Amino acid sequence: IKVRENEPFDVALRRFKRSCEKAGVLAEVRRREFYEKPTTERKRAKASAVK
Amino acid sequence: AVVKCKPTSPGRRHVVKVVNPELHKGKPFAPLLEKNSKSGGRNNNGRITTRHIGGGHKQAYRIVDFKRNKDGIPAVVERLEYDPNRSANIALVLYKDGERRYILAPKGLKAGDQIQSGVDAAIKPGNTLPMRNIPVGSTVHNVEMKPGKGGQLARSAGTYVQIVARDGAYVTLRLRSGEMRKVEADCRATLGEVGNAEHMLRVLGKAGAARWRGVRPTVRGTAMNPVDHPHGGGEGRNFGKHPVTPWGVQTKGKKTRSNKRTDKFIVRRRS
Amino acid sequence: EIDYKDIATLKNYITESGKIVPSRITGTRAKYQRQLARAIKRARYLSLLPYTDRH
Amino acid sequence: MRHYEIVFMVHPDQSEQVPGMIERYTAAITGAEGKIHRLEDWGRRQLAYPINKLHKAHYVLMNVEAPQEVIDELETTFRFNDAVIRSMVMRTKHAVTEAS
Amino acid sequence: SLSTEATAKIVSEFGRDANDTGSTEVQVALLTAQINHLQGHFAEHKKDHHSRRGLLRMVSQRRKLLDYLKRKDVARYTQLIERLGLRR
Amino acid sequence: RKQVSDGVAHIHASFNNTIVTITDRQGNALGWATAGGSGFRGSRKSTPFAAQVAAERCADAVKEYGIKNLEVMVKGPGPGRESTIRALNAAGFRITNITDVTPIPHNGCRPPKKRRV
RNA sequence: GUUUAUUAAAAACACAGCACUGUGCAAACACGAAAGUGGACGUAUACGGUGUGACGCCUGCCCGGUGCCGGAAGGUUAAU
RNA sequence: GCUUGAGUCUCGUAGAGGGGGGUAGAAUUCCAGGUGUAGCGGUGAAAUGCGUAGAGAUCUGGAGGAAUACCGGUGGCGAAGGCGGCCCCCUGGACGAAGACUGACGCUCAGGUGCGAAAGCGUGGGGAGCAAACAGGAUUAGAUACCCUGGUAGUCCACGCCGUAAACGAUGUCGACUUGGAGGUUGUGCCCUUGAGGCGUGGCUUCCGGAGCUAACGCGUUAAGUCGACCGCCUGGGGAGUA
Repeated sequence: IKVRENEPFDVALRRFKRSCEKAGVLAEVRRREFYEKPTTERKRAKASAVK
Repeated sequence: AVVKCKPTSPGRRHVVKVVNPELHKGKPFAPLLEKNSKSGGRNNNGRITTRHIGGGHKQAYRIVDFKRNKDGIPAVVERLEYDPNRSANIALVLYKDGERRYILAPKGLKAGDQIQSGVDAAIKPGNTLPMRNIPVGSTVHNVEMKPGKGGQLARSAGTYVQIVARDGAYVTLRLRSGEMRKVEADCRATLGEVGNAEHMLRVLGKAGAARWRGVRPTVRGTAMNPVDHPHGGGEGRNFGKHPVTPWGVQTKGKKTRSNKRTDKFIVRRRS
Repeated sequence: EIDYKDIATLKNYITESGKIVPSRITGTRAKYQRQLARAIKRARYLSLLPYTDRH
Repeated sequence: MRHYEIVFMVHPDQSEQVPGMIERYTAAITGAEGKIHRLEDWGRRQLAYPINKLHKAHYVLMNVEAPQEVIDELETTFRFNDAVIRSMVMRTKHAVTEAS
Repeated sequence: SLSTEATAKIVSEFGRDANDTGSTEVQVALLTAQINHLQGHFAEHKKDHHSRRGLLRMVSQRRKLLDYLKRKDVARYTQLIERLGLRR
Repeated sequence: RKQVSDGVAHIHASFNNTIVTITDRQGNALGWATAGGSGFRGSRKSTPFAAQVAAERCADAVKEYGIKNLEVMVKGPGPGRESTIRALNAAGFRITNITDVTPIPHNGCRPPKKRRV
């Protein structure tokens, strides 16, 4: 979660949060408890991941 | 165990009893009994001061130990008994030095059960000890309000008081009312909750049951003439007035606490 | 993997913010990913590892 | 008589009462003719997260074979004792003796 | 299920010898032992509806074997249910 | 006044508004500025521009403290946050740490239903 | 069940049950120039007041008026 | 009588199978307090709502309830409904390896009995979040809706009831035979284990396809192919799964 750097620093370059929290994990927990749509969203996500 | 009576003869149709097989079927312990003469609701002037009281069954008073002074001596619960003067049951207990006393019976307490009053008592239900030694957030009954005086809070059946704070020489207590009250922390209190909760589930069923607990009828105010009650009179049913006591003071809302002496000790009124 | 007290091994199999890493990344055949995760959780109870990096 | 692995943290300020406790606990095991296989005192070790804040605490690993009743009263001993925070007793996984 | 020492004891009591562990009296007695032990378990719990399904498999299977042994040798049947205290 | 010389910039980016609070290392706030309090009410208070002018305006109003070092703590998602920390090192601050402190439940409370728009 | 002893026994009163409200104990409340007493040797699962009146299905909308509860900013406001 | 069906015993394996008890960490809400100050929240835009009685933000302490991120996977277990932190206790089943034992003890099953999501009902608790009803704000021609702000039953626990679902692989159960390929998961045997290998042999499962079947679509060794046993059900649409 943290970053620090010594005096050679210019830019933020914190892409630790395109790794874990920001993009998916908080936008997922904005909306409803189903049990049902996730079983089919994961079903078609794993059925789309195919060659 | 609550039991609906079978509806033979109306009068029994709606009765719910609270039977207890663990109460002592027999005579109470005699040298802790004394005469309790019934008053009728009437003061030393003869006048009815509290209305609706009178008749009912003959009762003998049972000296219940609310103080719990025998500190450090253990006591085994000899039995549980029916007390007519209270909602709760009383446990007759036997100290190790051969002294019997009646205490209010807490919730889990059966016959053959060790209780122990005093500072170094174990924290388990039935043990009376000062509230600077009880943990915060514990259900506690038979609470003293002044140290040494006797228990006066949470005595009626199924009733507890939660200790919520220990700020200094005082403990903040959530009374069963919902009221937050400060009590001095040297005041003893008995652990657990007092134990006949199902008392509130009984339904009495007929008019004579109320009569035999000593509760005379209540004539309602609007059925009277104007000379009797402020509600009075009127050619069929006629209310038209703001509801009052029989002495003209507003019922239905009007707050009647005036103390100013114990307002220091009230952290929050009930709601 | 079988053990949870070896927190060097467990600390390899965890991310920088306390989260268990998927077997899609680290190899780790599924039996040992299950033993692994269950050992990580037993270690987080004992405060050998952290639950997160914002305690 | 089955196997158990007991660990428990101790409050750091009562660290000097640690080996005494150990003895008593081990004594309780020998009250039931159960045997104790390893025993480790891991020292005051830094906690990964604060608990009542209280950082660095004193860990004791035990690994005892015993009947389940003395393990149960050992658990209640860990309940009431204010010294010990976070016990954990586990599975058989038949008797171990090694380090980590 | 049942202890190894318990199963060995029942095989030793009901079989022709040890290693005769599939005979009809032996299977019936092992099922009986487990049925009674789980009477103790299901007096408590009472909402372990999954374990009970295993128990009713034990009851039904015991019943099938008693029916077999009844229509093969009735003397073994009467000695068996006499010894196990079943049939009520 | 009181001359703290190190603080923390808690930026609270949400979808509708970013709110920047500059405090000390004890956690006592020294001065705040929201994107909605900088003009541009409405669809324009959730933009990176509004967040950066919110952060410029929060860099002002803590001149009374002489803050030179600060950590950055970032909550929530939002069109803000990234631009926000940029505005902070466009205001002479030595930006030391950038932590992201978004609250993530470990499957806690049930989130609300919504949005059949 | 009770009631107009002596023209009214009833659909009226009562009632169990329900609800609202007051009451933290030196309780509210009542009798009492006061002391005191009843409430109660009870303690909110208790006690007082008010309405409705077993049980079953239910109890809709209105807070502008009158009351009550709460608020404290401003206006007005006694003795001094 | 016999062992190739069915079952018992020995040793292990994997598992969110069940029931009871305890505990842990994040987060939401509430309460008390510190800093601090003019907005916060919300939306397509707004307003209702909260806020100088000091909100929102932020830090500290506390209470409480529910759910258990990451692992997590057309992964696993269960007859089905379903089951997801960690630990203990009680307990069911499955599968594998070699050997021993019983000896057809088997398959299906009308009536019968049991289990059976969710909502709902009864009694007693609990009540943080979410949220039918409800209220207000908008939107609109209207808006008893979608959207916003609140919000009660309910959701949670104990015991009892109900007895249903697109309770669905829209595919009854049991058994036998019939070309293949790529995986997943869990056992086991053999070989320089010369490593994250090579060769087999089981259990469960996913995708694609051959013959065959099928109205077609598709199914395709887990069949909707080729057969056998027993059960359940169908007979034009509506009326009506109603009286």
